[PDB]
Amino acid sequence: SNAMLRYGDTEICIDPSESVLHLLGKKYTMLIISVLGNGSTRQNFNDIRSSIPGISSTILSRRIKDLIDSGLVERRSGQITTYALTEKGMNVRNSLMPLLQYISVLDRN
Amino acid sequence: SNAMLRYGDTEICIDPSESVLHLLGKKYTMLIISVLGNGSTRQNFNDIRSSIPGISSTILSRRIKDLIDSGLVERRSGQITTYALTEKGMNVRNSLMPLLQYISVLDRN
Repeated sequence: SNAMLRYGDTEICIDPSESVLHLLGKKYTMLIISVLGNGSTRQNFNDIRSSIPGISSTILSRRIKDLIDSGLVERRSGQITTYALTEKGMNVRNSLMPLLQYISVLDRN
Repeated sequence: SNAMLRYGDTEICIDPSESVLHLLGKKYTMLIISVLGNGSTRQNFNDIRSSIPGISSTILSRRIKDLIDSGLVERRSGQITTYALTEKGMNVRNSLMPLLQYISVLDRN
């Protein structure tokens, strides 16, 4: 059974028990997606962790795995190991930024 | 300390330890905001709960309180008790819908 959400002339169908929304909601996931689209270069694990105040290596690693499994992030193992958003991950980030922008406005009051 | 997220020519500042992002990420919160903007009439508690597969009364009540406290939802106590988004809650919903739309696309593969 699904939640049906009005969006203009359309309804969006989400299954709360099976949706990538679950992953997206877990602490840090939206921030990981957001930072992976910062700067000009693939980032290593330390770059990512340093960019998110307070995230543990364990949580970062667990979220990265779930993100790779969900097809939103990929790891490149070269002479260094780096991470980047896939086309799908970049699409998510694109829809995320206006939400985060407004959140920042709310956080100011 | 803050996460700084690139958004076009701007950077969005989010404090991961103090942001309404925390609430927004908790299970069901985005779905509660979304359903509160469905239909044509203020909804009662049962209307809301019935619209989100599997949410418990306890979780729904706890999220509604946090949403009221954060200024995104208000309760009207009249001959019946109903809930609606505030101007701020509707702004959140507005930024949320494209994200949820794309999530639904991802859920299909």
